[PDB]
Amino acid sequence: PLEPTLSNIIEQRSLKWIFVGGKGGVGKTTCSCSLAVQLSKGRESVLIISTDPAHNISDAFDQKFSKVPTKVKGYDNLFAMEIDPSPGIDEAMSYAEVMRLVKGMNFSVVVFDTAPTGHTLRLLNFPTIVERGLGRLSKLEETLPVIRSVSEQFKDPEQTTFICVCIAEFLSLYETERLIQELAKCKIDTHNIIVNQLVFPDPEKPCKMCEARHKIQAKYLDQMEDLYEDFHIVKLPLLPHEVRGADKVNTFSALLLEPYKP
Amino acid sequence: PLEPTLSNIIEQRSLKWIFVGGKGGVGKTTCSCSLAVQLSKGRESVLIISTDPAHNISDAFDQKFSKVPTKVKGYDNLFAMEIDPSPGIDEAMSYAEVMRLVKGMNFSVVVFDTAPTGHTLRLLNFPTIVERGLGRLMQDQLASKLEETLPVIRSVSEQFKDPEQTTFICVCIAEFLSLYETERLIQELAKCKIDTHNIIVNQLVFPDPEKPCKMCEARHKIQAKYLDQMEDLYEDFHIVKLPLLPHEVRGADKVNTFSALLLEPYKP
Amino acid sequence: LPSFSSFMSRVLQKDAEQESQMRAEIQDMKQELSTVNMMDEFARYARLERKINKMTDKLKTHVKARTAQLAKIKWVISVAFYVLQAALMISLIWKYY
Amino acid sequence: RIFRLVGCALLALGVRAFVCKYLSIFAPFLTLQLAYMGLYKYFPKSAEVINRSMDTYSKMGEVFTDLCVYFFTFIFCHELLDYWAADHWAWLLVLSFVFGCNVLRILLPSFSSFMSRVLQKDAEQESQMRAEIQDMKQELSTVNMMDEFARYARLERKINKMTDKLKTHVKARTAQLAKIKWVISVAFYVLQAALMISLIWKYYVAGGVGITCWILVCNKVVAIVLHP
Ligand SMILES: [Zn+2]
Repeated sequence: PLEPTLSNIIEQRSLKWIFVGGKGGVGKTTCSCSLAVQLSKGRESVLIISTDPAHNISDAFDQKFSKVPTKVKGYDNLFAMEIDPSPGIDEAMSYAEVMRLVKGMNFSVVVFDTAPTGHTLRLLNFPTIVERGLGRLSKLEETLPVIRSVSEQFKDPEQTTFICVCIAEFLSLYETERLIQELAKCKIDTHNIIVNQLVFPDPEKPCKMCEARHKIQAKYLDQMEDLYEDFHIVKLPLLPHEVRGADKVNTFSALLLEPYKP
Repeated sequence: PLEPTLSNIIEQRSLKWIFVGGKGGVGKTTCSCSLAVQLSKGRESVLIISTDPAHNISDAFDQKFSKVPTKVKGYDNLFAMEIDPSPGIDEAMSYAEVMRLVKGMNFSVVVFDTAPTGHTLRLLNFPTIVERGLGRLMQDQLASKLEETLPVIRSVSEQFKDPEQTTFICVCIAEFLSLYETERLIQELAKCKIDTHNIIVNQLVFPDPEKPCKMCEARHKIQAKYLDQMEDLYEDFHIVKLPLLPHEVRGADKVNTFSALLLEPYKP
Repeated sequence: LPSFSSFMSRVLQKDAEQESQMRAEIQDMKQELSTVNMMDEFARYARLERKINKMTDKLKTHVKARTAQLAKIKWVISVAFYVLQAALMISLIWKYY
Repeated sequence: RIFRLVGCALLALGVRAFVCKYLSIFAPFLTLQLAYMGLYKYFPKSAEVINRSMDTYSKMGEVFTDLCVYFFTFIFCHELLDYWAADHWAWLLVLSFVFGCNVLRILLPSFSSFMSRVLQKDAEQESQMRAEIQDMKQELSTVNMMDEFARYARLERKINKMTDKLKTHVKARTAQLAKIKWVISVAFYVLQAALMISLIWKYYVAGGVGITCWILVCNKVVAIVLHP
């Protein structure tokens, strides 16, 4: 059945690329920064990269950033960055410049935060196809290796991995199913489905809606287990609206090592 | 501003097809049941249909049904129906069969409960295509069957594109993904030129300070924001909110309470 | 053309049996699916779509490859046709000489 | 592959140099010995019925080229001697003939480009249409969802609308010009067939097949070399 701890993802060196995904009202920025803060301890230096146009990393970390990767206040190895720049050639060259500047820093683990619609690495595969046709008939050559390199980097099931993130609602469940199949189709690897916004009530609260939803969500969570015994599961209870900020991030990330006990 | 009640539907006398749709965990079957129980009162006779595989009508009524209309105890006009089989010629034949039987026996209004995966109105486009083909191809029992379908199919088609006798009720929940879904759905419907005036919402919590519970206000604010941006973006279409019900009563009683709340404007 | 089509079909009967039985069961379980609740059985339901996808895509790509070799047999019969024009050509050649 | 071809080109040059000298009665035998040289050379460098068929077509094409090339070698060592009647003009004229026929089969793209007389008035409109749709989507990109779905959907429906308008316009134009080019193509096509039947009646068996050889076995190769 496995264990509800991300021990595998922490206890591995060969990983260099971690991708977090998932639609719905999910705190993708929160769990991204969470995994990053925990991963940093064991690792040497971690470079967070956003793609969501909401830039919630700024919100959660209370500092301003830009296209330059910079340090992070109140920390030592933490490194942040974000690029909204994430016919068909100038996008590929911008992305090539991005990945070059990445390899220059050569950070051990570059964790991403994909945006609301899909995955950014499905897109990258398009330029090569058209590029080969164009060759059939300069900069494109130089560009080629810096790309085939990361293409192997990604196709490797040992150096990169996916972590989808879901809520306990049937729509999101079916969507995440479709996502997992699309991934396994496109030959990536994956081992992790974080769940999120988990209520945990107790008899001290006589609220009845809190028990109606409780049973519903419970039942769903168990049907969830049945269909994913292969993959790991990460229970992650919903936090009060009380604490928001570094306080939250620290506390929340603490959960990703020991199982939650209410 | 625009009335939060379903007065137009309840009051209109030319309605013949009232579709109900909308993906998610919503109890669309229950909502349609309530709409039917209310519509029957003023009107003469209402015939429900169903297409969902869960046959929720069964658990909601404690009665068995089949492929034939049937009266339900405690009601003199509500008749239940369900169709689990619901080539192309024989598909049209089965659909024409249901249409003729549903419509012939003096039925003023027909209510649908579409399934949560796909859409069957657009189907009619396939027939009319074939019709053009049939004349163009020329220029036994199958020819007679085709003759008995195309006029009927084309006749039943105009009541649907007609914005005064066909009406769609989408239903969504106050959450992003479902909101976006019912958005794309409204847009695709308006593209296919089908009338629509009503967006029921569902599973609405309504807390009070008597409950020191914190999640009941966290979700509350969430629901507020979403419901209000929704109003802003759908001020035209009527919005008729429905409160969440506790789990104590399930059955006719919840049906008649939802019915009352849909008739009269809700206020806690 | 008709004769050759008859022969190809009569050899390809193995394909015409297997593809038939497969799609047949495919719809059998698709209907089964249609009789499966989307709230209390989603797990098994998901196993069923995954099965359908694997079966379909694999045999389908197999079909692409089969039709590829089939169009290669149309190109060898087109070579045969070009040999029949060379034939009638030498026929008029001898009609003269 | 190209090197063996230029090798048979130097073979052709040697054939022009000495075959007409007619040192001995050996023309066809030397033809087929030079052909054996390359035929054998192929092997060092290099189901069952399928393998044969692919080769047969390749060899037939090449031999047909080489064999008539040997005939051209009698047409040039003696053209200079002419300078040292009506027949040599009759050979020269079919050069012009086939230059014209193939510059028109390459002129067909010129008609494609000539469609731009009306495609300019089409392009101005369609291009402005694009300009608006692209800037609208670029501004859309800078919009969030959770707190701005209203504006999101507003722009989405606006774009999608103008978008479908544009697709329809472009499809109509393309699906119109396409038939235009099809018909003008069949038109000049039957006009070159008319020119062929015209020359055929102008020269109204060996001569006809020879003409076909000069107009195809050589010209098509020249075309695949200069404008592949
Ligand atoms: Zn509560």
